[PDB]
Amino acid sequence: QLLKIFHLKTGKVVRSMKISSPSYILDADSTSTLLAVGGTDGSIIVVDIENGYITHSFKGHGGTISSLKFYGQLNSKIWLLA
Amino acid sequence: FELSDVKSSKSLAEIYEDDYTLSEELQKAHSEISELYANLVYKLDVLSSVHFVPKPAETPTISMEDAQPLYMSNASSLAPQEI
Amino acid sequence: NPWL
Amino acid sequence: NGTVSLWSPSMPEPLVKLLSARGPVNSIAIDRSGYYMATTGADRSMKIWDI
Amino acid sequence: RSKPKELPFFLQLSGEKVGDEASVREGIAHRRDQEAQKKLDAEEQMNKFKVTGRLGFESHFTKQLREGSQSKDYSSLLATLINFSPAAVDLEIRSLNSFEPFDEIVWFIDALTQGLKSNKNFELYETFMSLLFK
Amino acid sequence: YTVSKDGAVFVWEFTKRKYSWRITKKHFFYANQAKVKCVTFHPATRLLAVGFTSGEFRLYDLPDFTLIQQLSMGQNPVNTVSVNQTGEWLAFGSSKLGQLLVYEWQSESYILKQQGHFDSTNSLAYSPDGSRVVTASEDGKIKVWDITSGFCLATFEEHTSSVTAVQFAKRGQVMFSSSLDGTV
Amino acid sequence: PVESIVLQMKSMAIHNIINFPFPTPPDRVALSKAIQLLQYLGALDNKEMITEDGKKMSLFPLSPRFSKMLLVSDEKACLPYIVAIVSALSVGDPFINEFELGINKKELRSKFYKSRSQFSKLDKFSDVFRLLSVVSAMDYVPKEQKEIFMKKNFLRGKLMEEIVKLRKQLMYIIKSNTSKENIAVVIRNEDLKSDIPSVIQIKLLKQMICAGFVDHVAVRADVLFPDDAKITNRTSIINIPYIPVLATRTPNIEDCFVYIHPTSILNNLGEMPPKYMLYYSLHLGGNNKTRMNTLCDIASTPLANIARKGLLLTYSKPLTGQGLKTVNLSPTERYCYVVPRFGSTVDNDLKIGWDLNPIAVHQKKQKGQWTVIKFI
Amino acid sequence: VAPTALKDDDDDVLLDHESKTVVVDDQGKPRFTSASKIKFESRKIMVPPHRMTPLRNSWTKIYPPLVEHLKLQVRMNLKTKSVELRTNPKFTTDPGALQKGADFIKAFTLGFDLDDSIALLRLDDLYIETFEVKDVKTLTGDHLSRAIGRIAGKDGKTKFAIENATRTRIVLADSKIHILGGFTHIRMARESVVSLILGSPPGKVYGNLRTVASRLKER
Amino acid sequence: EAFAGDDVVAEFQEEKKRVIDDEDDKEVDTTLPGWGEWAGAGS
Amino acid sequence: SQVFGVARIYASFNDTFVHVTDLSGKETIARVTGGMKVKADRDESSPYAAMLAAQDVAAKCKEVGITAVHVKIRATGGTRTKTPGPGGQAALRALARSGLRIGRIEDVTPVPSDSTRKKGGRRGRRL
Ligand SMILES: [Mg+2]
Repeated sequence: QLLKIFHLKTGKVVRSMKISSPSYILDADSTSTLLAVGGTDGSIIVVDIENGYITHSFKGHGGTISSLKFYGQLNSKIWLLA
Repeated sequence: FELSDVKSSKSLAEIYEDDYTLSEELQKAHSEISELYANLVYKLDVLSSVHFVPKPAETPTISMEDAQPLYMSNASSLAPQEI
Repeated sequence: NPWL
Repeated sequence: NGTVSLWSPSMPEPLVKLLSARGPVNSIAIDRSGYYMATTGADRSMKIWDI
Repeated sequence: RSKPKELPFFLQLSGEKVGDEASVREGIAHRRDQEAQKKLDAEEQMNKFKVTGRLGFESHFTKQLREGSQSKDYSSLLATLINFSPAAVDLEIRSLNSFEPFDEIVWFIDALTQGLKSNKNFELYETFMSLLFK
Repeated sequence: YTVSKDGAVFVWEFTKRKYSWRITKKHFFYANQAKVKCVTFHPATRLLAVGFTSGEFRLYDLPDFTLIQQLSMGQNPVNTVSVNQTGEWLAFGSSKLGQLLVYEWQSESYILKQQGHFDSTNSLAYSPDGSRVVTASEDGKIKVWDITSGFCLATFEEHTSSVTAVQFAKRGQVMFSSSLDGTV
Repeated sequence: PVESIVLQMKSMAIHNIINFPFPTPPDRVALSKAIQLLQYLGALDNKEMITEDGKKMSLFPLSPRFSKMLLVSDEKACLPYIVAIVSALSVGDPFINEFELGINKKELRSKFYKSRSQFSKLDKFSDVFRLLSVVSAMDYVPKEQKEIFMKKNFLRGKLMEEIVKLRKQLMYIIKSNTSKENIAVVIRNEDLKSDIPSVIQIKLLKQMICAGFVDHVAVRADVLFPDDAKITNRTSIINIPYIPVLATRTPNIEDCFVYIHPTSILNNLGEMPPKYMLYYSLHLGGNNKTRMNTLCDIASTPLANIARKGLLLTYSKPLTGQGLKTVNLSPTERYCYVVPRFGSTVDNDLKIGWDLNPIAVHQKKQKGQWTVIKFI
Repeated sequence: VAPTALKDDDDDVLLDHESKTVVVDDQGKPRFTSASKIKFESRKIMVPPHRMTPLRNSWTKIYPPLVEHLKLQVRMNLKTKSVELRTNPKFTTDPGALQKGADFIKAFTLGFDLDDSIALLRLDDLYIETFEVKDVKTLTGDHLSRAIGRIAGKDGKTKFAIENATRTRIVLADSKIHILGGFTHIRMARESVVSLILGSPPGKVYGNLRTVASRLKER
Repeated sequence: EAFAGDDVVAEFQEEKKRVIDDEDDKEVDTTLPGWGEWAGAGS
Repeated sequence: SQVFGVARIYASFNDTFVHVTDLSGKETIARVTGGMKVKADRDESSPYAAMLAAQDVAAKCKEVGITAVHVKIRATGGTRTKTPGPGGQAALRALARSGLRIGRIEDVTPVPSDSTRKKGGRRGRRL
């Protein structure tokens, strides 16, 4: 239950954070700056990859998260997570 | 080796507790023997001595008497062949 | 206020 | 401590304790009847007791 | 040579001592605690003394070393060196500043070079230079 | 300041309850069984040096009662304690073994540290040049002395019984001793 | 600022500043003074290369003095107080003094002193906290009470409004540089609003102001030179001399002296003032004497902890004596008591430094120099 | 004055709501603010009637280690005659504390002394092995009684010899043997007990115990 | 001549109180925590 | 929001089975044995091997969706010993540490009202 971010250019683990429950679903947005982690507890965490902090912590789902999908465009204010 | 057939005063935790943390009793007698031998030697010495015989006699301790000079170093006490 |  | 304690061989603690001086008690005297007791401490004090 | 002569409730015991021989066969297997304690005794020593008396910045010896270099006359500094106790002499020589431009060390060498010229106190000046290299 | 054998130090001050001496503060040496044997005080530096019957001495600061240091000379009572005029040297002496110790508590160094023979000296031998003299005792220990200073450089305790004779070689670096224990 | 010019180049690894070919060069004296100031601020090391603190300061768009305050101010939730103080100093003084009012009518004079007293409760010796009192008190004055608050307390309304706006802009710059969410930070009025500082917080703030203005500290002339300037209890506070840290020692030391301003909180105090004072600037306008724009008072050990980071503080060799053993762990590590010297070195007899109280210190030998790590 | 008469403070303190908006950087990426920054359990152990009086007399020494070190919440239920333990989520920290406490109470229920049971709390690798005499050999009547006396020995000597030799503790509750200790140790204790049940005389068993006891110190 | 000493009356009064407390009747609380009600950190 | 399985632990003298299933028991989710987790036959019954098996099972439970389990521990029973051994106790502790809610613990050893002959013979067994 440790999310780890690895920077290919540096070849180093840049960030490591503790997640609440085991996660089997990951989604990265098209702009390559957000990561959503969907746990077996139904909780969702959205992480900023470059700066390495949690941005959103949604807890609304009942069952385990089975699918995640980011929607957004560069230079837009219409960012959504499904 | 002698095996104790009496109930252990130490509880099963204690027998493990002490494991976490040549014999003092053997050395305890050694001190007692030296005390007894020293006292006996004095008593016999006085009886068979022509002249007077005086009676023989935590915190860090000071050594009043030293086997070597203080300015001398233990390294300087070793021959080249020993090294 | 507290400061006053 | 200026006190007088009373003792018997069979008891491990004093039977009685009497404060009869503000300093050490130098002397104690008891009469034949055993009714009175006189003490003198090292503070220019003399006290007669009904024991 | 003159120095005088000197549990947790949850016991973290594992391995063969506690009867777990299976773990050993499968390859699963405090000085830093002492040094950390050695630190605490270091700070505990500092707190024990809290002397607040007003002391000068420069010691008596180092002031004359500075003055001797200015006036090029270490006679005053040499005199106080001869008067110092052996413990006092050793402490001062060790305490000479060792950072560039190395003014004090050069000053001390000039002081000792003057002493040898006088042909007096020859054995001590040679000894001082021996302690300098040490 | 008054000190007792039991190990209590009283601080007396002239103060009002009209004015009288009174014990304002009481300090205690919590020695397990050792009794105070000798005490000295240096008013200028407020140093209190106490030697106990157990053979250990303590250095204290008054009136705060701060234990500067605690050391042991041995198992015999500390008989006499003295302080220097400047207060920087402390002299202690134990009569039983004839020990004498001058202690520099400022630097924790030893100006003088000597122990004499417990028994009568049975034999003596000068170094060939006369710089040193070796003595032996009925105890069985040899001590090497320096003539100029008069202080013991080393003590040898290998011999079990009384050492009967000591002699140097003509070279002088080597010394021989004979003892009743049966060894040379 | 010329120190903004120097600091920017040093972050560019441009080593030769004094001889740099500017299209429009500043004065060499100004550049030299700028380099020394950035060394006192811990932005430049003893070899005049930029440090980690300097790299952060270069990112800020402010003057380096205030950039240094805001960096060391994110401790014990003291940052909102520092932002208010920096904003007040940036905009100006909102206090209309008795001389300006021409009241130096008697009833009005009483209300003026009552109006000042209510803002002086934070600290007896500090004027900078009196600025913090009005600026923070203003957050608790509703919109309809503004003008009444201004007239009742004899403040300048427009100047106070500009301070409040600057607090929000200023806090964004600090948060954006320090916070991990550099760009995303949004400031809210409740962040600016805060309660009275605790006594521990007050003491910490005095150190944070000292961080920016360490070179602007004076010592009371009596402490350094007893009997050169006569002092006695009858003397008024405005006549007590002070000596700046780096003042050049004149043949008559009277010239070097600086004096407290009459408007300062110190003037009405009555008892003897602090021995060390931290001042914002010196003003010769007004021919009576040179006067200080005082910020606060700094104690001995707190001052040394600040100058520790710069080059304005030097350390003696280990003290030895009764109960002063120099604990030594490694050949390059030791713990000892040292008497720090602040300002000019003893060998330097041009500038006027002084000796601070001795303090235990952990030192580690680097490059043959026993550099200090922390105070015990 | 006594009749014997002649004739600044330096300070010690030293300086050492999620927002509903997004910011776009020069790349067009979105920058958001940070988000706003042990479970309840139960176990029940029923106490047999012959252990009620020991439990009450040892209760003063039983609840402290469970409450203070294990941070559990303890209760004995008079109606059901059972000991109830609960994990308090606000206080309990160790996920293994409750099962550890349940094992500690169970050992006391089986007849082990309190101080021997505490080792279950103190250590982590102690277990209890249990078996019946009939599991080894079908003994009946006097043959069963003699086997029990053969395990115990005179004055309990044979039992203490096994306990001391193998670093274990043994509870011989009629035909029911419970052995408390480490896994390798309780298997050593079990072979000695099984030999006694099968009929090996106590003297011969005591000899083998010395051989293994010597080895245990060596390693 | 003057006499100065320790406070023996205060010392004596302490002993008298100590003797009175030791020989007096004692009320001992015999409650068993956790016996019939929940006991532990929470309540 | 709490899905329950049944963790069926079978602690034999020579092995330990950790077997998680649904409430009915007809449906297996994860079965791991101590013999799948050690390199030597001698260590298959060890408490070490039972702890590795239980942690291996607990991880698979969390993936499938099981967040709690009821425990039904058993020994061999029948003509043999009736009490689950140290290996079974080790697995139960490992499950408790694992983070799964433990619902209800029962001993379900097969206990004969009457038995056939045990394997030892008249003189006994288990030297
Ligand atoms: Mg077998």
